[PDB]
Amino acid sequence: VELTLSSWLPPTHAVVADFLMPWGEEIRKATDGRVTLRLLPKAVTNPAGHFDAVRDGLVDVTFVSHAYYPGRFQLTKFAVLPFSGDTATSRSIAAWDTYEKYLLKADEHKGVRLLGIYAHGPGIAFTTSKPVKQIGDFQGLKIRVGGGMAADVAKAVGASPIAKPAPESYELLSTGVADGVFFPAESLVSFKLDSIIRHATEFPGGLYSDTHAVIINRDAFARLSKQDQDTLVRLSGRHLAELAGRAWDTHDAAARKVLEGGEIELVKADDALIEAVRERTKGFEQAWLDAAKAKGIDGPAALASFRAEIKQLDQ
Ligand SMILES: O=C(O)[C@H](O)c1ccccc1
Repeated sequence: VELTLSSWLPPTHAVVADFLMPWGEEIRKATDGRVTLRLLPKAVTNPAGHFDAVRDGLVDVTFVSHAYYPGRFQLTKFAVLPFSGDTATSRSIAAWDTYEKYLLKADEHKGVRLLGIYAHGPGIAFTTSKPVKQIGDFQGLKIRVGGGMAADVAKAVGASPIAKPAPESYELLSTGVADGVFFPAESLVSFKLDSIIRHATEFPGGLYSDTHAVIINRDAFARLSKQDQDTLVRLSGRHLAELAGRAWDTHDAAARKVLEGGEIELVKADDALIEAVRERTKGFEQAWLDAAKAKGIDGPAALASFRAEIKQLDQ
C-alpha cells in the first residue's frame, strides 16, 4: 500500500522536509516496505480544502491547520493561548496527550482518522514598518493571521485580522495589503518575508500558537493489515507530535540568525505590553471552557492536565 500525501506547503518547509518525509521513512522501514507515503508533486486543492480531499478519498494523507476552519476545532484552543509554551516540542506533546486523553470523543475530526496533532512554536508579531512596543501600536494594523487563536488575539488587541492561509503571506505583505503577520520565527524565512519585514515583537511563551492535525482516509487505513495499522498508530500520536515539534523548533532556532541580525528591529515585549495583552485576552480561557462543556468533555481536567504537562516538559 502506497499512501498518497498532498502538501499545501513547499517541499523544503520544515513540515515536509523535516517531519513528513522522515516520518514516511519510519513507516516504510517499520512495515518492511508494505506501507509507504508518496508525496504528490502539487497540492491537490487549496489549503483549507485538504480536509475534504482526505475525507472524499482524493488523497490518503495530509495535514490541516485547525485555524483554517472557523467554528470547527474550538476544542484545540486550550493548547495555543497567549504566553503558554516555550517550544513547539513541549506544546505539541502536551497538546496531543491532552487531546487524546480528554477530547477525542467530541468527534471534531469527523469523517477521517485522526493520527496526531502538533503545534508550531511561539507566535511572533511581525510588521513591515510599524514597531509594536505598546498595546496601542496594534490598533488598525492589518495583520495576516491563519485564523483561530491568532485571529482571536489580533482582534482582541485591536488589530484587523486578515485570515488567509500561510502561503498567501508573501503576496499580501509584498503588495502592502497587510501591515504585518502573526507567524512563528521559522516562517519569516521559509515564506521569504525577511526582505519586507523590518520589525518583530516576541513574547514569553508566545503571543499565540496554532495546531495542525495529521489525518488519513478511513478506507485507506482499512487497507493495511492489522499489524501495520497498529504500527502506523504507534508511529503516530505522541511520537508524531514530538517528531513534528522537533522540526519546528529546529527551524525556529535557525531563523534567529535573521531575527538577531540587525536589519529587523527586534523587540522583547515589556511587562506592560504583556499585561495589556493578558487583559485583552483574559476571557479566552472561559470561552474554551464553555465550548468544552458544550461538547461534553471535562474542560477543567483537560486544561489542568495540559498546563501541568507543558510546564514539566518546558522544565
Ligand atoms: O499562520 C498560519 O497560517 C499557520 O499557523 C501556519 C501554517 C504553516 C506554517 C506556519 C504557520
